Amino acid sequence: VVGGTDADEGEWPWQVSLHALGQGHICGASLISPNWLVSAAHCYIDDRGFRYSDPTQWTAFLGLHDQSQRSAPGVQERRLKRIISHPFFNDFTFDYDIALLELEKPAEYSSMVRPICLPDASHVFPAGKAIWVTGWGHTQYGGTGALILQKGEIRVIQQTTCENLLPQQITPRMMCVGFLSGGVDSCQGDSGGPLSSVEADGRIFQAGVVSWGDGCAQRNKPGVYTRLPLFRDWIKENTGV
Ligand SMILES: *SC[C@H](NC(=O)CC[C@H](N)C(=O)O)C(=O)NCC(=O)O
Repeated sequence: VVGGTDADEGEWPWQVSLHALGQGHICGASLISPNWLVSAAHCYIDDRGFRYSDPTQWTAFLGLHDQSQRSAPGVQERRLKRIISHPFFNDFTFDYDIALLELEKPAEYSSMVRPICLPDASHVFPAGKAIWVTGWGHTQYGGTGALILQKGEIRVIQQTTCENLLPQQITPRMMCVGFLSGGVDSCQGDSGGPLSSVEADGRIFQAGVVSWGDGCAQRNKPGVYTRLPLFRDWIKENTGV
């Protein structure tokens, strides 16, 4: 996250860190039930050096604050049983950039570990609404990951404006969130984490999944996120949640 601040300990108890064995933190995810996470499909694609698609290659840390303190009280370590990447994902366009991760043993709910609420299929997160991005990604483009979980406040951008900022790249699964003036944005290593939106009684709902961007925090280049209401039924069908 560029332009953000340190989160308070336990402020985002649905935020999860996904480590690939031997490589440290790669992506984020969100806790949605005792057994399931939501993340981004693009994080789980094999390359010639490493099989990112193989669930046995990963560790999820729940309740984490600081990447240098992964055994702190309240942090839970879990392996993955399965990675379900959306069947329509493609790694060229990044359309359908969403995956479901099945924990190998359930999470234990606590003050540090709590699921995010999922929005119904019909719910609209309106243009202009302030929402939050969180993660351990880079704090400047090309820069370094944060040890401490970061948060940043960003606003939903109108879809036609988003399309025109990133021509021939924005599908209806995507939404731009940020500022035309730049300054606050997601960045490398934030992918897969949740957008958190404060709803009408103060409960937080997941608005989207950190997906991609052109650079980070640049003028006229807000980050791109996968919309969540579109996938509510797909989540139910694949997870029972
Ligand atoms: S909607 C998912 C979360 N709800 C719960 O974990 C219910 C737990 C207890 N029954 C309770 O204390 O009410 C949730 O509300 N997450 C978002 C949030 O803002 O905390």
